[PDB]
Amino acid sequence: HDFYCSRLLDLVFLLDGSSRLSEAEFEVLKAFVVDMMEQLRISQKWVRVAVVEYHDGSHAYIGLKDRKRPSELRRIASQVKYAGSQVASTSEVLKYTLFQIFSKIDRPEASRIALLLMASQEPQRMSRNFVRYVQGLKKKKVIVIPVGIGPHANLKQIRLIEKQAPENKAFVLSSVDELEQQRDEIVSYLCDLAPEAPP
Amino acid sequence: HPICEVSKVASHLEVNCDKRQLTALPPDLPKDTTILHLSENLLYTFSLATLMPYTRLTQLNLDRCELTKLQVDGTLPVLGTLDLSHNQLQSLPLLGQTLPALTVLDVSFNRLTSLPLGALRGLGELQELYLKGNELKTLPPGLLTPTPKLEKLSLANNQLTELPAGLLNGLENLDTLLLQENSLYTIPKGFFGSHLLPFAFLHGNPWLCNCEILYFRRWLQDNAENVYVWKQGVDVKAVTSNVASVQCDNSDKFPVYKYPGKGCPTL
Repeated sequence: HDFYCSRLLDLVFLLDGSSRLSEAEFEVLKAFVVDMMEQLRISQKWVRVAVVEYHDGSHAYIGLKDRKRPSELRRIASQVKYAGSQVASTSEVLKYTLFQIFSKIDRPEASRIALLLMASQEPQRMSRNFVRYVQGLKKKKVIVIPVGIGPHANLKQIRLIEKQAPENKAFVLSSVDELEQQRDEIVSYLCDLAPEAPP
Repeated sequence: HPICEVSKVASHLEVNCDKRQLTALPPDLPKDTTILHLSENLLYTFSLATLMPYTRLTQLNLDRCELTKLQVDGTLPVLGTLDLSHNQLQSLPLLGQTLPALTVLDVSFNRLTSLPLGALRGLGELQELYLKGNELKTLPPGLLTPTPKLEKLSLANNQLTELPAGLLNGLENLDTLLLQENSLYTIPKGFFGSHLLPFAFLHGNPWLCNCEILYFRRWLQDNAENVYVWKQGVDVKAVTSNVASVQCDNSDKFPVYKYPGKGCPTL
């Protein structure tokens, strides 16, 4: 509820759906999202959004073009079923986002951000093309804000990100319990990234 | 304006005439109108020519309108996006001449039984073509030739039994091929060629595991990472990596990539 802005934004949520987060802890991540959403004019007109929980392949719950009232979204976002799988390919969800989310460029004047909630580390066999994706994304003016969480956050990937571009600022949290803490600060940095929006 | 909504979204002038029972295009709409939504109405038919007055028209939606016929006259200088999904069109109209700037074409979920030769002639700028959910059984030869900039193709959910061997020729920017849920059994020799294709869905097919599925076998082997499964769950959609989904018709859900090819020719 603190500070809260509204802008031309295409915000993508990528939630780690690995076991490195208890079901109980998944909820605290989901909460984090629902808040992030509230602090933003939800509509395919100002701020579009998408929620994807990953591990083996992506699980799209919301899409930028999905037309549903804000109330409706926030709900769905919160009803995202816990996965708890053992693996969560970060390389995969980014390969996915690069080609299945930001393939074409509809709203060219808006900013794009791929909030990447990492809580684990993907099996190295899957990172072969990681960088490609981050590059191909940046090439599409997509900004990636990795948000490490807990002792198993893949820092090298959060670091490789930070340095692919300036806006790729990272954020680390000892746990899910620390999101409600950083929430505001984060959604801030976002505000300062995208162009103002008229009511 | 009286019937539809208006609203300057950034530098786009969006107009909504969606879900309000309309039977045909309203009158005097904004002269800057870049985007037009006509979804969920009742038209059964339409005629792109009546849109010429809208010289700024960058995007059009005629989905869920019962369209069974689409007149294609005059010309729409800048239309890049055309949604005709969820309609009852018996036959794919020839957009080429009239929609020179089209980059996205969606006729998924219609009644299409076939695509006339040169069906795509004139649509060079085309990048996304979706024909999922139809009744196509086979394809025209140079179907995709008119479009070498294509990035995604969806032919999933149709009754296709075989693809044109050189269907992907010229496409060096294709990044997604969707063919799951069809009647295919084999893959033409060198059908994939040598591009990368990060996303290909081939599950849901009676793959005939005989000596002629071998090109397709190796191919899969070198592309395990590129084969995904599509699952919809009325609230979630999932693209999951699994080369194993491409299974042998009768062979007890036997992974086609593991098919021994025992007794098959040497070369």
